[PDB]
Amino acid sequence: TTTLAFRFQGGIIVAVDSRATAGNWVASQTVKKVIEINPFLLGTMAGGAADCQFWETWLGSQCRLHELREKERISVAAASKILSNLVYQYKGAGLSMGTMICGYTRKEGPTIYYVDSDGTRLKGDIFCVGSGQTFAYGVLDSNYKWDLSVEDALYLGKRSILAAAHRDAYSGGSVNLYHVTEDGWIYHGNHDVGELFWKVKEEEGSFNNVIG
Amino acid sequence: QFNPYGDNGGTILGIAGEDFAVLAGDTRNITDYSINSRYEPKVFDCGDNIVMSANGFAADGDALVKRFKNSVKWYHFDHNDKKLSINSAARNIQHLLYGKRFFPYYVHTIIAGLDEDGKGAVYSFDPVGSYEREQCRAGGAAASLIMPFLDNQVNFKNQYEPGTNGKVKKPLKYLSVEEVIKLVRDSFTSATERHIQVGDGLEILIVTKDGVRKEFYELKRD
Amino acid sequence: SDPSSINGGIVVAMTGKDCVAIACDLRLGSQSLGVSNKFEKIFHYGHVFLGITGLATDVTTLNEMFRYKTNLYKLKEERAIEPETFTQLVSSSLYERRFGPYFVGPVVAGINSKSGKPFIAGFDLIGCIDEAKDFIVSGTASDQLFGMCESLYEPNLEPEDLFETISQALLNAADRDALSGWGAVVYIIKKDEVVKRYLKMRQD
Amino acid sequence: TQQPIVTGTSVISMKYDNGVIIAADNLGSYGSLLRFNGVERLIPVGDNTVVGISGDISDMQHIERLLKDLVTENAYDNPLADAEEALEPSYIFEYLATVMYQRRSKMNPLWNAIIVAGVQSNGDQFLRYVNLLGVTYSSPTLATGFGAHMANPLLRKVVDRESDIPKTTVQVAEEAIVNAMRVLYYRDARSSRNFSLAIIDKNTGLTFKKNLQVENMKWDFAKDIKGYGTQKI
Amino acid sequence: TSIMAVTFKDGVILGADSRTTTGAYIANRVTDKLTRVHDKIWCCRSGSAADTQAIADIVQYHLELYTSQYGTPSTETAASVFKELCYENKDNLTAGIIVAGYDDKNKGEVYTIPLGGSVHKLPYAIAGSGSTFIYGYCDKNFRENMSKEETVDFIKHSLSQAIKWDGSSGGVIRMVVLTAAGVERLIFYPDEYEQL
Amino acid sequence: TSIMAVTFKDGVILGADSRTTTGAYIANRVTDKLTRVHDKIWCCRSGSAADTQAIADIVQYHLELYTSQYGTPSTETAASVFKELCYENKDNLTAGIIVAGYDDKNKGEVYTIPLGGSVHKLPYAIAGSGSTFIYGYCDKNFRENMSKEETVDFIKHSLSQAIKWDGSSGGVIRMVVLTAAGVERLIFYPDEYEQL
Amino acid sequence: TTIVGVKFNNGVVIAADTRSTQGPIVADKNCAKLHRISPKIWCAGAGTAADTEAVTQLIGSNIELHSLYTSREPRVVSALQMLKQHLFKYQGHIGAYLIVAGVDPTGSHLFSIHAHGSTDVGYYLSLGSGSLAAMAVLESHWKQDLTKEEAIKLASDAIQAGIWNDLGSGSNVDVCVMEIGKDAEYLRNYLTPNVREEKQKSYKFPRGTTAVLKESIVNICD
Amino acid sequence: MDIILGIRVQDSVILASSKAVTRGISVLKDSDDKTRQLSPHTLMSFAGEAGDTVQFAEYIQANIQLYSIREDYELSPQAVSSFVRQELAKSIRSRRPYQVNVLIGGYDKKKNKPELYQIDYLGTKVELPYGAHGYSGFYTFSLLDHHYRPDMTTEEGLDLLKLCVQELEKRMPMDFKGVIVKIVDKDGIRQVDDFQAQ
Amino acid sequence: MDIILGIRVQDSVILASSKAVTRGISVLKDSDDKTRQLSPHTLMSFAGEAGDTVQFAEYIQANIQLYSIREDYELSPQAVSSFVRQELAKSIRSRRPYQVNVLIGGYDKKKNKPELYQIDYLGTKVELPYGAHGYSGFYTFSLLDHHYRPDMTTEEGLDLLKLCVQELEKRMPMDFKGVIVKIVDKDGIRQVDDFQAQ
Ligand SMILES: Cc1ccccc1CNC(=O)[C@H](CCc1ccccc1)NC(=O)[C@@H](NC(=O)c1ccc(OCc2ccccc2)cc1)[C@@H](C)O
Ligand SMILES: [Mg+2]
Ligand SMILES: [Mg+2]
Ligand SMILES: [Mg+2]
Ligand SMILES: [Mg+2]
Repeated sequence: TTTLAFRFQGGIIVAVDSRATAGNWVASQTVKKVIEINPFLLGTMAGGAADCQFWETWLGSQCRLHELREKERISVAAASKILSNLVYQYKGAGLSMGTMICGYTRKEGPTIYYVDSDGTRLKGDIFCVGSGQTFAYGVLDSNYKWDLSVEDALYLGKRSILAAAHRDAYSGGSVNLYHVTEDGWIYHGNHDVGELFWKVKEEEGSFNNVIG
Repeated sequence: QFNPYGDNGGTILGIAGEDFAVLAGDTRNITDYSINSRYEPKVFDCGDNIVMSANGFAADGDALVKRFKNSVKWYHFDHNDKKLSINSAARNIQHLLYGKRFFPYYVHTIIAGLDEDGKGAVYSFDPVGSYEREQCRAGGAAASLIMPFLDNQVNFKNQYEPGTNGKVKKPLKYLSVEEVIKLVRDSFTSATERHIQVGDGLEILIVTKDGVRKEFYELKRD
Repeated sequence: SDPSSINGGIVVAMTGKDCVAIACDLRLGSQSLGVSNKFEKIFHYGHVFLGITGLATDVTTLNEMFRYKTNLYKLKEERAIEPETFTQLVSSSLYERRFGPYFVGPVVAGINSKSGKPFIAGFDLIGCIDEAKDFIVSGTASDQLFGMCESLYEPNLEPEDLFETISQALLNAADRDALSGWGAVVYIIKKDEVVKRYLKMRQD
Repeated sequence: TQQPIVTGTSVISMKYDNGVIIAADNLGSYGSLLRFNGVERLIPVGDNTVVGISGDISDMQHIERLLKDLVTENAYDNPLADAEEALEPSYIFEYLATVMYQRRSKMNPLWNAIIVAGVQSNGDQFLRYVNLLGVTYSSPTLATGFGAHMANPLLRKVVDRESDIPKTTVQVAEEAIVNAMRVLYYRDARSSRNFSLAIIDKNTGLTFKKNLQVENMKWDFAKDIKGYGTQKI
Repeated sequence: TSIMAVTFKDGVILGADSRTTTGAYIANRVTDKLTRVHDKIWCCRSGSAADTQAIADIVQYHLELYTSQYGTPSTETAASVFKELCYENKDNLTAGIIVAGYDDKNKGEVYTIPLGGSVHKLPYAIAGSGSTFIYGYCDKNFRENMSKEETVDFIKHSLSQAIKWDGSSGGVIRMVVLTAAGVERLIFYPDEYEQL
Repeated sequence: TSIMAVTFKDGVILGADSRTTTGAYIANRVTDKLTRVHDKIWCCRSGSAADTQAIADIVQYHLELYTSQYGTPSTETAASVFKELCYENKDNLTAGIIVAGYDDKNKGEVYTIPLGGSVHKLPYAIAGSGSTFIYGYCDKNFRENMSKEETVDFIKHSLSQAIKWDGSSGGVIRMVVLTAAGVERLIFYPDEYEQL
Repeated sequence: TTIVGVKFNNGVVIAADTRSTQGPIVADKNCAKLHRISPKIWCAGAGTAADTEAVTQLIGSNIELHSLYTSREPRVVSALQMLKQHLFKYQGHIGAYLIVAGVDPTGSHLFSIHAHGSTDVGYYLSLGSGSLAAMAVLESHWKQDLTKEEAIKLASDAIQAGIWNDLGSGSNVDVCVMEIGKDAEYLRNYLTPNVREEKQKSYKFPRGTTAVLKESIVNICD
Repeated sequence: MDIILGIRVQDSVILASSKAVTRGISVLKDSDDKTRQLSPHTLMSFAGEAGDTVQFAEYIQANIQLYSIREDYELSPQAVSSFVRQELAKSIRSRRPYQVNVLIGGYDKKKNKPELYQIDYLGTKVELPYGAHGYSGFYTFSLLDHHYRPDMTTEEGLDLLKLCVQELEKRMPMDFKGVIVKIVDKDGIRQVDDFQAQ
Repeated sequence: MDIILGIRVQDSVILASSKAVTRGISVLKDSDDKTRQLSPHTLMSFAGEAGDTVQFAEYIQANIQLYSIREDYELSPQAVSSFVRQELAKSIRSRRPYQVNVLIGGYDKKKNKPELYQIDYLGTKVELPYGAHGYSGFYTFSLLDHHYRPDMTTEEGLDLLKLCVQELEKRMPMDFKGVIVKIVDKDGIRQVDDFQAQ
C-alpha cells in the first residue's frame, strides 16, 4: 500500500493506490483505500484491510453522533483522537493500521493527522504511509512547493503514487485522487496504472529504467 | 498441542451478470490426503435471494452460514419483514467476521445476489471481514489457479483490439448466463486437473429476479 | 527470505505444431523493492533454450555453467547439443549438488534438429525432470501459471497462435503476483528461425 | 490443551437400500498397550439411532452420559416420546455437533471422532460424521481414523455414489463391513479381533450384534518368508 | 517387537513375532526377525530395522571371512563381533540384538546386546517392546535343561502374552531350533497360540 | 508403585508395595498405599501422591455425607465420585486410582480409573509402574471365584514379580481383605515373598 | 503415489499411478514411475522423486558393469544389496522408498526398500500415500498361486484404489510384468480411466490480441 | 542503514558514498572513503559488514592490479564486474561468506561508454542507469525514476545526486555525515571534494 | 534513541527535547514538541514507546489541571513529581506498563528555587542539577560534570546546552533534527524559538 496527503496554498491533496495483497498474492487491484467520513472529512487506509475498514467506518458513526449531539461538525483534531484513543485501547492485541484523517473546519483550517495502531498521532503538512511510503516520499519531497497550483498539486500527488506503484511490489492498481477545500472534498477520479504509466512516460520523459 | 483449525479443501467461484449472479463450488470435502465426502454442498440459499459460501475450515464455514441465516431471520422479526438487500448482508457479515477478529473464522467467504437496481452483485470477504463488491471472484484452494483466468476471460484484461497496436482495449461487456456457466465449468475442470483438493462434483446456484436455481455437473474423481 | 522468493520471476514454455515457445518476465526484485527492469531469464546454447527462475545469482551462475559445458560438448562432439541430451545434462548437474542445491526452477525448450519434434522439460531444484509435452511452468507465480495454461492451452497450435496463448498465459499470471512482472519476453522457436518479442504490460 | 489417553480405533459404516450398518472393535488402547478388552463403542439411542465413537474413551463415557440424559429429558412432559416426538437421528447429531464445536471454540475439545447412524421417521437413512474440531460431513460410506484410509476404499467399491444405495442389499453391505473389519485387524496395530456391529433398518429396526470375531484370516503364506533379502533357510 | 532366545538340554531356540510397524500402521505382518549369521549362529533384531539389518550383514561377512581363515567361530566370538559394531557406533545406532548359537563343546549359548553395546551371557533372554509384559511370566516359568517340547511351549506361551499386550507385536510366532541334530524352523499361527 | 485389586469367591482383596521414590531415592519404604474411603470401600493410588491423597480425602468426604443422608454407598457410587473428580480435572491431576469394595448385594467389585478419567469395571485390576511387568503373569494365572488363600497367593506372587523388576516398587506387600466377615489387613515381608 | 508389487506362480508384476505432485499442485499428469534397473529388474519409487530416480540409475549403471564383468545375468538380490547399502550410508537423507521386483537365473523376487536402508521380502507390497488404499485391496483379494492374469488385475485394482481414494495419486495405471519364461513386458498407460473431458469452449485468441513493444530475429549458428 | 549510490550519465559514472562509520552508540569517523580504485578507469564502492567490507575491496583491487601488470592492459568494467560477481557467488556458499554489497562504476575506453554495475553479497549482478544498496534505494530509486534523463551531462548528474542526498538527509533516521562524490570518465577517477558545504 | 535533556541553573530550569519522530526507515516529523505544560510553573518532557508517551503525558496534564481548579492552587514541583512517580510505580506492575521516561522541570514559587526531576518508566525518581534519558546521557553527563556551575545564569545555561547538543549532533548515530528548548522560571514557561541555528 501507498497513501499520501499533503497541505498546500489551496488546501489538501489526498492520493492512494488500490492494490490488496495476501503474501505475494495480488488479492485485488480495485480496492477503496479512502473513506469519506463526511462532506468535509476523509480517512486513508494502510496495513490490515479489516482493521482499517472496520474502525474507520466505525469512526464515521462516532463522528455522525457528534453532529447530532453538538449540532456542529466534528473537528479534525477530535475525529482523529477518537480513532487514536480506540486503537490505543487495543495496543498489543495486534491491530495493524496506518491511517490519515484529513479535512477542513472553520476553526482549524485544512488539517492532516497521522494515526497508527501503535497509538502515535501527529499533526503535519505532509505524510506518506504504507509499504510504498519511501517511494512516494522521494518524488513528493523533491517537487514539493507550498505554492503549487491546485492542478500541479493534484498531479504531484498522482505522480507520487505512480512512483510508488512502480517500485513497491505491494502497491499498484489505480490511483484515487482527492482535493480538500474550505468547501470540502472533491473526487478527482480513478487512474489505472495500466494506462497511466505509459502516458506519464511519454508526456514527461521519465521512467528510463523501463525498456520500450 | 491442540490446533483448533483444520483445512477441508474445496474451491468456490462467483460471477455477477447483468440481471443474474452465480455462486459455484465443488462438492468435495477433504482432510490431508483423504476424501471425506464426494458430495457435501458448501453453497447455500440463505433466503431473501442471497446465496453464500464460506470456504476453508468447514466447521467455521458452517458456523458462519448458520449464524448469517439467523441474522436474516432476526432481521425479518425486527424490521417488519423487510427484505435484506445484498449490500446490507455484506455489511452484516463483516461484523460477524470482525466480531471474531481475535479468534477468526478460517474461511474465505463469498456472497451472491442482486443489488437494489436489480444488477448482479458479488461480495467477497477475507477471514476477518474485509470486503469488496466485485464482478467476479474465486476463493479457496484453487483461487490462485482460477482468478487470473477470470481476469482474462471476464474482465478481458491484457486483451487488446487486433491491429490497434495495443493502444485500444477490448471492450468490457456483460455475459449471458450460458456464457458464464461455460467459464465456470471450464474454470473447474482446469482446477480439477491441476489441484488435488478440487474434484468429484460441481454445484452452481443461479440467482435471478425468480429466485435460486441449482445445477450439478460431475467432476473427475481422482 | 525463502531463497526461491527473494528476487521473484516466471518462466513458461509451450509446444505447438512444429514449434515451441518459451516466455519469461523481466523483474529483478529484492523483496518489495523492484531493482531491475531488464533481467531476462531465458538463455540459448545452439538451438536449445533454457529459462531459469529462482535465486538470481544462481540463475546467472547456471547460465554460465551451461554455456561452459555446452561449449566443451560442441568441441568434443563436433555437433550442437540436443534438447533431450541437454535436459539430461541439466538434471545430473543439479543433482550433483543434492545437498546444497541451486535454488532454481529450470525449463528447457527446443526442437530436435534430427527429428524436428518439439521438446519441453521442467526440473525441480535437485534435477527431477518433469516430462510434460503440453506446457511447463516455473517461478513465483507458478500456481497462477498452471491455472492459465490448463485453461488456455490446446495441442497443435500454429506459431502465431501459440504466441497469443503463451503471452496471455504469462501476462495474466504475472498480474496476480506481486513479485513477477515488470516486462515480458517471448521466444517463438520454429527448426529454422527464432523470433523474440518484448511485451507491453503493467509496470506495477 | 489436552491429550487423549485411553483411546478406541476406527468406527466404520455405510448406507444400504433400507438402512445403515455401523461397526467398531471392542478395544481400548493406552498408547501401544492393548489395555482393555470389552469396551463397547457403539451407543444405541432410542431404537432408530446408533452413535459410534472413536478417540478418547473418557470423553466417550461423557458423551454416553449426555445421550442418556437427552432421552430422559425428551421424555419429560412429552406424551409422544415413543411416537411423533421420539428423538430423531438428525436431532441427536445436531446436538453433538453443537457440543463438539462449542468445545473446540472454548479450546477444550472432546477428543473424539463420532459417526451418527440411523433411519429417520420417514424411512430416510441418516449417516453423518462429527469430530473434535466440529467438522461435519456425510457420505454413503464413513469411517474414522485408520478406517478412513482402509475401509472406505473397500466400502466405496460397493457404494460409490448415491445411486448405488437402491442397489445394495443388507447381505452385501454386512459382508463388506465384516471384510473391512478383517483388513483393519490385519493392518491397524491399535485394533482388536472382537467387534460389535449394528444394523438400523427401516423394516427389520435395530439389530445390535455383540461379540463378533474376525474369521477366515490368511496366515499360511508366512512359512515361505525367510530373511529380509538374501537368506535362504 | 517380541524376541526371545532360550537355552535347553539339546541346544537353544530363538523365537519372535512377525509384526513391523511404522506408527500404528503394520508395514509387514509376516516379517522374519530370525536372522542367520552362520550355520548354527542366529540372532534376533530389535530397534531400527535399518541398523540391525546393516549390522547383521557385516557380522555375517566377518564370520564368513573368519571361517575361511580360522574353521567355525564360537557363539561368543559372534557376540563379540556384534558388540564391537554396536558399542563403537553407539551414538548412530539403535540396535538391540540377541545372539544365540549351538556349538559342540559349549552346547547352547545365549548373549544379549542391549542399546549401549554391553554384552551379557544368559540362560535365556527377552527383548523388544513386547518383552516388558512377560518379565514376570518368564522369570516364573523358565527352568534350566528343559526338553525341546517344553522350550517350544515356554517360548510359545511367553510370546503369545507379549503379542496379547503389545500393539507393536503380532502375527505368527517363528522359532529356530539349534541343536546337534541341525537347524529346524517352526511357525505357529494366531488360531493356534491365541487359544492358550 | 505396584497396586492391584482382585475379586474372588467371598469378596475382594487389595494389594500394594510400600515404596515411594523421588528419582532414585526412596523417600518412604513403608508407605501404606491402601486407602479407606468407606468401611468396605477401599482404593489403591498411583501417580501424584499429592493429587491422589487430595482426591481420596474429597471422596471420603462425599461418601461420609452420602452415608448420613441416603445410607451405605455402593462401590459403583464410590467409583463414580472418583471419576467425576478425575475427569473434571484431567488437565491438573496425574491420578490413577483403583477402587475396590464389598456390599451384601453386589458382592466384590473392582473399578479402575486410569489417567484419562475413564471408569472400567473388571474382575481384577493392576496399575502403577510395576504393573507392566506382570500383564503376562496375571492374565495367565487369574481365575474367577478363587478362595481367599488362593487370591492372597495370586497377589503375593504377582506383586513379588512387579517388585523384582520395577525399581520404583518394593518394600513390604500390604493387602486388605474385604468380605461380609469383615476387614482384614495383611502384610508380607521381603524374606517371605522374594523366595517365591 | 501408489505403487504395488504382486508375485504370481511364474513371476512378479509391478504397477504405479502416474501423478506427480508439488504440495497440492499436480505438476505432471502422466509421468513414468516404473524405472528399469536392468532389463528384467524393474523398480517403483515413492518419496523424493529426484532421489528414487537417481538411486535407480546409479545402481542400474553399476549392475550393468557388474553383469559385463561376471558374464552373468543381473540378480535382484544384487540390486537389493547395492541399493540398501547406498541408502543406509546416507542416514535417510536420500528419500527413496522402492518396490524392487524382477526375475533372474534363480527365480523371481519381490522386495521393498526404505529410505534408511531396511529391506522387506513379500508376496504383495505397496508404498506411497495410496499405500493403505492399495493394501486394503491386496489383503482383500490376494491368494496363493495367482495366474499372470489374476496378478495383473489385482495389481491394477490396487493402484486404482489409490487413484480414486488417495489425493496424492491419480491419472493412469502403469504395469510391468516380469515372468520367469520370457522378457519383461512394460505395459505404459495400461489403464487410462481419467480422460480430461472436452472443454466447454476454445480459448484460441484472435491474432494481434497481445500488445508488443518490439520484435527481432534471434541468431542460432556461427 | 550506509549509503552507496551510483548514477550513470552520458559521458561519465558518478559514485556517492556516505562518510560515517558507526559502531554501536558512537560515530567513530565522519570522513571515511567507501571506495577502492580497481584500475585507472574502474572504481568500486562498498557497504556491508564491518570487517569484510574493506578486506574484500582490497582483495579485489590487488587482483585487478595484478592482472593489469601481467598483461600491460586494463580490463573492461564488464570484465571486472564479472570477476567480482564470480567471487561473491563462490563466497555465498562457503563456510563464512563475505557480507559486502558493491557498485562498480567504470568508463570503457574501447566502447567509449560509462558503465554502472550493481552487485549484492549473494553475487546478483545487474547493469543500471542508477543504483543503490541498503535502505537508501527505497528513496532514491523513485526519485531518479522521475528526474533522471539518459543523455545528461556530468554537471546535471551532480545535481541529481544533490537531490538524492537532500532527500536522504530529510527522511533517513541515521546521520550518515554527508557523502564523498567521485566521477569516472574518459580521463579516469577524480574526487569532487567540496560536496557537503557546496 | 529520542533526546531528553534538562539542566537546572540558578534561577531557572531548561528543557531540551529532540524534534524527530521516526517510524521504521522514515522520519515522519521534524518539529515534534515532546512536552506538556502541567501548570503555569511546571513543565514535563517525555520519551519512550510510541503510543504511551503522549497518552501518559496528557493523562498527567489532565490530573494536575483538575487539582489546580479544585484547590484554586498550583502544586509545588515536588508534589507533581511525587504524583508522577506513583503513577509510574503503579504502572510497572500493571497488565501493560507505560513505557515512558520523563523530566519534570519546575519553578517553586514558595521557595523561589528551580527544580529538576528525572523519573524513568519504573518510577525511579531523583532530583538533579542536570539529567537525561536514553543514550544521550552517555555523552551529556560527563560534559556537564565538567562544564556546569551551580550559579550559572539562564544565558550561561543555554550555552552549556548548546555545547551538549553539539556533542550529540557529532557522536550520536541518529539524526534527531535538533531540539526545542524551553525555560521554566518565576515568570512561567517560555520557548526559545531560535536554537536550530542560533
Ligand atoms: C489498508 C487496506 C484497506 C483496504 C484494502 C487494502 C488495504 C491494504 N492492505 C492489504 O492489502 C493487506 C496487506 C497484508 C497485511 C495484512 C494484515 C496486516 C498488514 C498487512 N491485506 C489484507 O489485509 C488481506 N488479508 C490478509 O492479509 C489476511 C487476513 C486474515 C487472515 O487470516 C488468517 C488466519 C485466520 C485464522 C487464524 C489465524 C490466521 C490471513 C490473511 C485482505 C486484502 O484480504
Ligand atoms: Mg437494505
Ligand atoms: Mg484434482
Ligand atoms: Mg508495484
Ligand atoms: Mg523393586
